[PDB]
Amino acid sequence: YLTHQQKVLRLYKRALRHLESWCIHRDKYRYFACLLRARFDEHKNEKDMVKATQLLREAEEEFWHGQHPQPYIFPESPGGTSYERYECYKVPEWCLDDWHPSEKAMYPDYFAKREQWKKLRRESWEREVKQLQEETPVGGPRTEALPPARKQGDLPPLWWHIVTRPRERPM
Amino acid sequence: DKRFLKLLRFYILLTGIPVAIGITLINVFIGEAELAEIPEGYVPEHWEYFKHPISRWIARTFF
Amino acid sequence: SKMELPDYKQWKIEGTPLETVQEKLAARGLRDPWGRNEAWRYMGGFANNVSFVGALLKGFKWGFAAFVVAIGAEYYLESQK
Amino acid sequence: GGGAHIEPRYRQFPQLTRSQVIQAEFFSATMWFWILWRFWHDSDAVLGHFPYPDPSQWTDEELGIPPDDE
Amino acid sequence: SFPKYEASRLSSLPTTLDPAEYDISSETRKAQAERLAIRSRLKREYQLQYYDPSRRGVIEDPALVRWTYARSANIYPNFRPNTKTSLLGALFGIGPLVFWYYVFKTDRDRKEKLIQEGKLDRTFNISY
Amino acid sequence: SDAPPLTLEGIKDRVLYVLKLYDKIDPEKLSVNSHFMKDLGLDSLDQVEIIMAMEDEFGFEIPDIDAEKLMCPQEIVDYIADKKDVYE
Amino acid sequence: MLKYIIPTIMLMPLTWLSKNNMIWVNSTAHSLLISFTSLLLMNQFGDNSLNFSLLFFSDSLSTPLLILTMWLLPLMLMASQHHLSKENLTRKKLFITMLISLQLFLIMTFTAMELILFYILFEATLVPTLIIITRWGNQTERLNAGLYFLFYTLAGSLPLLVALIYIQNTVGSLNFLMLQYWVQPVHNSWSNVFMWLACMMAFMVKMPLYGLHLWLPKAHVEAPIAGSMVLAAVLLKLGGYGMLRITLILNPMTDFMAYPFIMLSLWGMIMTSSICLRQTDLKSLIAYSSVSHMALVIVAILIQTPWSYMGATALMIAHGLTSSMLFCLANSNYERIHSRTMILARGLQTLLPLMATWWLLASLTNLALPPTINLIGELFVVMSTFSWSNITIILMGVNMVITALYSLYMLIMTQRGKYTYHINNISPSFTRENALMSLHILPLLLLTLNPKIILGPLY
Amino acid sequence: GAHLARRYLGDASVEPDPLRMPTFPPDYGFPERKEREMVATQQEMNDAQLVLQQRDYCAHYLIRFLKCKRDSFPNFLACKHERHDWDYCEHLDYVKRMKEFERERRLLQRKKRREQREAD
Amino acid sequence: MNMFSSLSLVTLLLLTMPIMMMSFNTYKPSNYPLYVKTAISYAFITSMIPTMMFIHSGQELIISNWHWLTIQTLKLSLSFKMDYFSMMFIPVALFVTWSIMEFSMWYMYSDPNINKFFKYLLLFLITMLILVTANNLFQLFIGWEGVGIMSFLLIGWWYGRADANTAALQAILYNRIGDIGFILAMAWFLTNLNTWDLQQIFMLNPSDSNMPLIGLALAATGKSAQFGLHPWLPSAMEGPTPVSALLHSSTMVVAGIFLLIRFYPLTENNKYIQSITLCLGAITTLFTAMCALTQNDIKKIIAFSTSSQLGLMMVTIGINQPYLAFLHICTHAFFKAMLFMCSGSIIHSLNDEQDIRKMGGLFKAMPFTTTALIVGSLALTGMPFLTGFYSKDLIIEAANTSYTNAWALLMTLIATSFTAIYSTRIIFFALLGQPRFPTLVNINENNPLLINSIKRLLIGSLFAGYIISNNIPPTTIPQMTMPYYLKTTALIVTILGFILALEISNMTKNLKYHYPSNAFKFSTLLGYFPTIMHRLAPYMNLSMSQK
Ligand SMILES: C[C@H](CCC(=O)O)[C@H]1CC[C@H]2[C@@H]3[C@H](O)C[C@@H]4C[C@H](O)CC[C@]4(C)[C@H]3C[C@H](O)[C@]12C
Ligand SMILES: *C(=O)CCCCCCCCCCCCC
Repeated sequence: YLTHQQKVLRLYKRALRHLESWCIHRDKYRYFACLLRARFDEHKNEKDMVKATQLLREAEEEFWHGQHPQPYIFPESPGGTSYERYECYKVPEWCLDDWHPSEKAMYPDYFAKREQWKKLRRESWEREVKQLQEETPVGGPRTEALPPARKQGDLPPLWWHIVTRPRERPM
Repeated sequence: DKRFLKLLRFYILLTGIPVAIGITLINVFIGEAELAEIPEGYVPEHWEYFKHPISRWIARTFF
Repeated sequence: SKMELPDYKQWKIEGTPLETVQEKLAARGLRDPWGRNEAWRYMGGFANNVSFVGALLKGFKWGFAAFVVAIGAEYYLESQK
Repeated sequence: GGGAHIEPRYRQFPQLTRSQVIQAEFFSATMWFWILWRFWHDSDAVLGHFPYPDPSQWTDEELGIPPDDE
Repeated sequence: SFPKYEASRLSSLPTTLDPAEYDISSETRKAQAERLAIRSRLKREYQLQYYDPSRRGVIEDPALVRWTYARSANIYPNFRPNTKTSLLGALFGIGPLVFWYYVFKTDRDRKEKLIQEGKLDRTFNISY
Repeated sequence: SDAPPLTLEGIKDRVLYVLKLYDKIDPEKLSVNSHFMKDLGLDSLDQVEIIMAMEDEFGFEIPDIDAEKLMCPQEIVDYIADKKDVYE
Repeated sequence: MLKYIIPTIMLMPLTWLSKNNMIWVNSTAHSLLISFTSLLLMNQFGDNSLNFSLLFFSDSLSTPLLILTMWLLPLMLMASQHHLSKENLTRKKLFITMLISLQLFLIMTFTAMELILFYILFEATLVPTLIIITRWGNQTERLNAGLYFLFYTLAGSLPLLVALIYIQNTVGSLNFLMLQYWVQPVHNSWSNVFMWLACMMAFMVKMPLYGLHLWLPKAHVEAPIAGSMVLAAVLLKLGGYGMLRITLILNPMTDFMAYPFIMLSLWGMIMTSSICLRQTDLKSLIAYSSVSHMALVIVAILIQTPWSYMGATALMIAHGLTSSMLFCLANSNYERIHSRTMILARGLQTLLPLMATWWLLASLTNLALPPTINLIGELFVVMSTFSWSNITIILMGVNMVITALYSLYMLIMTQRGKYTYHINNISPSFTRENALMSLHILPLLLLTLNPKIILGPLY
Repeated sequence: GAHLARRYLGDASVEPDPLRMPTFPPDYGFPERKEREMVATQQEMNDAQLVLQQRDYCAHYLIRFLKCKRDSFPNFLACKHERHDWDYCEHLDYVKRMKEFERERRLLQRKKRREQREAD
Repeated sequence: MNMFSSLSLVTLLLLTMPIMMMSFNTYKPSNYPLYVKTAISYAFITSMIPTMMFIHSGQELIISNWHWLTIQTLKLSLSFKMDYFSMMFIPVALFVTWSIMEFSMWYMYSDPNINKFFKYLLLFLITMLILVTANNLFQLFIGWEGVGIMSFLLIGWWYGRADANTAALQAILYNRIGDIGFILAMAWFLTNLNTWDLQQIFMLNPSDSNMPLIGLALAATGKSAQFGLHPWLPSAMEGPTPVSALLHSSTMVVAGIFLLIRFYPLTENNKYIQSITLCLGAITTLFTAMCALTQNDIKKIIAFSTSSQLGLMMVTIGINQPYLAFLHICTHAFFKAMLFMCSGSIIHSLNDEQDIRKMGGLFKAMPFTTTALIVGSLALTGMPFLTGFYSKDLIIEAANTSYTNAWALLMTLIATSFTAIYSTRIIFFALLGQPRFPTLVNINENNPLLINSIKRLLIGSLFAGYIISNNIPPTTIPQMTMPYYLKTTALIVTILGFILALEISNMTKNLKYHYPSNAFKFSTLLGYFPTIMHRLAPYMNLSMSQK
């Protein structure tokens, strides 16, 4: 799915990066980038769906033998230098329970508020069940999108871990 | 996880420490025998063919 | 902390090759939409940079000046025995 | 961490200090110091230890080689 | 020019060259939507347990069990006199064994006679 | 690496200052919450270029799906603030 | 040898007469205590073994296996009590009693001076195991694997009974000491070829042998942790004991009958190692891994070289310590996720720091890291094959590689990874769990300090 | 390799085979060859603790190099001159090695002309 | 004597005392990271006292300080071989380690397990030193595995990163394969010979030692990352830079060649080993550079840049140069490890950026970093009188002036110029050109600790390599006589690499579109050896396992 219209973009941005690494130099990059965008603007006004459908086959058949021998990839993104390098240090939140008493005695204040954080993780849970049963089509929910809370004091269902998910840098 | 090493550390040392001390104390004052020839008519014990005291003693008591 | 951000018209293409793309773009009948975006890669204190020849010859002026003195000192320290 | 003794900039030359720049030239200048300060007295190393004779400049007599008739 | 890559077991095709996905008709729209809703329902069904404070344990995945269950295939399938795989499959497990039978045996038979005639070196050999 | 801190107030202009060098926008008309398509009279293809600049500006890739919807500077700030978990 | 038999028996009243809540402690305290006296059995002599009476005796080879068995009973109890806490009082005494008897048969087995008596105890040793595996099994899938144990009796025990009897009538006695002096040259005949199969096929299945191993992977998949430990730590080692002793009288016939056995292992080692990389279970992966190491021993015994026997002794020891620890280590996770699947839980180093230290520790010596005894024996045997045949190094090299490949994989798959998000009962390591592993790893290294105690009798 | 090139690309026989070299009689018209002495006898080489490859005719100079070196400790720039005595003496041997070859090279080349006319 | 031997053994035991303080006690936390470094600092001094005595006396001492085991007619001990290599290779390793020691005390400030980090850094050092000092194959084998295992954890420090898990096992897979020859060698010396003590092995002077040496050839194939078992060495650059600096640049990678040198008396007569080893380096020494001409990863490029140096070392042994090759070990380690640390400086100021194309404008924005980058490169490229040139000019002597294969000398110089080629491609992006890093500037290296680390490791290459030459006593007949071009062919082709790459580098400035080329990808994609042999071979072993 996703339509070919959006499929145009998926080569617009990606093709630049391989071109970007090829360009290397800054003045080259912008100039060559203008060369590529100029080619896009050759057919950007083309509104023929058959041709626009047919004006994408060669582009993908054209880019394959132009793809970078060692394409650049951003650090934090998949395959990058910092690709999950710190996942070994990130710690689950739910393990807070098994903390030894004496250990917990160091942070009396922080744990006090958590009990309220979990409090609305429990009391709000029940109505959160019904909160989806009016936006619940028969035959299984059509999509995985979720609604907000249509009242005050509650929160959108299915939220606990993401809100409590650890931070980017444990240390 | 830290506590476990408390027991492992101490318990081995509970009698581990005297073990070296007991050996060292004997070595300094009792030390080790020296090989001697067999005067005719002297047949030793079974445990009188060893040098180290603990090795010597272990023979007589147990083996 | 406060990180005073300077003026946004400082970045410009005048006198730098960024506009040379613009000059050649007239024959191409377009313009770079981000002309002022990457002016820093040649502005802000990066105008002059020693090339490959200069890199190897980094600081050799002082060593070169001191090198002649050192070699001569051998004659100074050897002529008198 | 002495209170952010370096204040980072945005699209700018680094906020460096002279002290770091000082010692850079010493060794960088001294880099060629040893290269040439020994080239003068180690001149052979970069320009051969001893000349290599060209073989064609030899003779039968020096090699004691009887000529064809001999 | 740009000779299209030969699809291989160890090289999946690029996503933007398969002719199937360029056109997305009902024959593809119908299938795509059904999987998402089916996948969504699983997420919804799993979403309750994941975000329910009550649970203290490990979800008993039904997919995992079957995957593990199918691995331990012992006698239930397969037929004894199925010539397609029994004869050839049995070879992969009894074929190479005999090959080693002669490999080592030949050397030892070869080796023994040399010792009986001294045609092999052992002068400084003890560990045996 | 000592400390590369991040602050929402400091980041505020980092997203907006990216727009301050655009050649298709009047800087003064632009606002913190201005929708790009309507308030700024821009297009998705034009919007693509702005999203890219953030990756060179800050150094972290952006998913194709979520890049599109970031039509508001606050949302772009939210994406940067929320992804790195910056709250102050 | 009575000084260890009766006190072993005395645990039975202690297991029974004791109070309600001191059932575990009392046996644990003395069981550990008895092993201390077990160390006395290391009074070997250079030329002669130790002959107490006509009913028991322990040579240099026997003792190290004896120490492991006695040393292993208390460790089996430690792991047991967690899963048995829910069981009613009477049954726990029942289960505990079987172990005491199981140790009793074992200690008497390896020390037996008369082969038939060894044969008798050999059969007895199985009975406690079957109850433990069956009565407190971990599954209810009714595999109907009886044919394998029926096959064992048909192709194993029962033939052995006749051959043992035949030898006594012909030679005139089955006392191993007598056999040392009345052993006769077994010339070549079809009858002897049949006699030879009677003396060895019985022990081959228990090792086990490649092809005949189908029971072991399914035996551990169901046996509880208490049952599993003795099986791989002791029961597998019974065959080598008898095979080493019994082979005293099969020469020269063994000079050619060994080849089909040797080829089964030489190639069997690689096959098992590869499949482990495909296995989908922590215990089953260990199962075939167990077959791997045991395959090396079979080759050592058959060739009967002075180095083979030395290396074989440690391989049984190190493997017994190794696998036993691995089961306990693997069964540590079972105490949380109640599963054998290896991929259900991952990245446990994020939540069980000291647990991973054992995992890395145990895995290191599993692949025969130097200078540990895991490698002293395994490396001892590899050299011996060279004199028997130079080509063998190819398979040993491949086996060590793959054995090094999967051993680290299991560690990699579980500890070195990302935590399972949904799992929410990864409690901190308990004192009992960590203590159990420590008792395993530590002595395993210590013996590396002094190798002269598990070098076998040839040393 | 001019010598490598000329041998095979040229006639192979003329050039003596480097491995079998020398291959012709020592007295092939070469009279009254003075012997090559050895200053350091078997005893001195043995006590010198030198690699056999490090031992040769010129090695009798090589002994002088280290003798100063051992006493030179801790400094190292005290025995420089003595080294050239052995190295230059080594330098002469390399030329000799080159000169030794030619007497084998000349005979093969000269002998070709003699045999060419013996059957032309 | 007594003083010489006694003070020598302190280093191995002294280095281990901090380790014994990690498993016991809790007296002083937060100070161990400095504790270890000072021990090496102290250890270096005790590693220099043997240096003085050894040079003056040349006292190669084999000390058997235990009776561990005894089989029939065998005996194993925890002995050490105090000889030339240990006395001369230990000081360098500590010197490099001492530099790296303080380098890591700063870079890894982001790791709560920094104390664990040092719990293993000191472990590897111990094993490596025991390896070189080992008098017997077994004890030598132990170190052969300790480096193998200590690498496993250090390679995979961040166990989360799939690259670490895959790469760490990739190397372990290869590292184990090399041991097959090692275990084979012990068997042969146990069957044909009867012991694993080098005293008996050399004295008996085996007459047919093809098989034992063949195992040695394999040993270095994977452990030192020679071609055929090379790919893992670059794979180590998926983890910490300091970890790569010592293990895979100066200490572990030297294992493969070391064994051949340690068996010099046997290796001489059999030329069958020499040819394949000579050819093995030949294929590798260029295959590394040939691949490295267009690679685009700062850390991996350095790995390849290191690979070629290692690949050539085999050729140096392949030409029967026992003690001359040894020098290349120490000489290369200094700067290359410094380059790792220098690459650390780049990555530091870059805030986790490593693409070579995302670097530039660092001549004055990174003054100190720029300072030592050229020396290592120039020393690496063979600048006269520098640490790397001595071996480069000396080593090429015999190979080009002694019996050698025709094709062996072919790739010998083709890649030699390539050695400098990537250096210019590196210093160009690294230092030449205006900055190309992301918009925000995180550049700051006013860190005194690192300057101490750079200071210590900047000096050695400039001067220490020069100093090391003087003291070492004669052991060979140097080939001081040779044709001038052969003596200067390195002095001729050396400048070509800089210029030829400079010819390649500068023409790419022009605003002209690019064109794909197969060879541009064959070398860039690592010759397809990893891209292929690390898919099917795992598939063969695993996909076929179930049947
Ligand atoms: C005996 C002494 C305890 C002194 C005390 O009461 O703190 C022990 C405990 C802590 C140890 C010290 C700490 O480990 C670190 C100290 C500072 C440097 O790291 C060098 C070693 C150093 C000097 C150590 C020397 C010695 O081992 C110490 C000093
Ligand atoms: C081969 O290894 C070197 C190639 C050059 C051969 C030299 C040919 C021209 C000069 C020959 C006469 C002078 C002697 C060097």
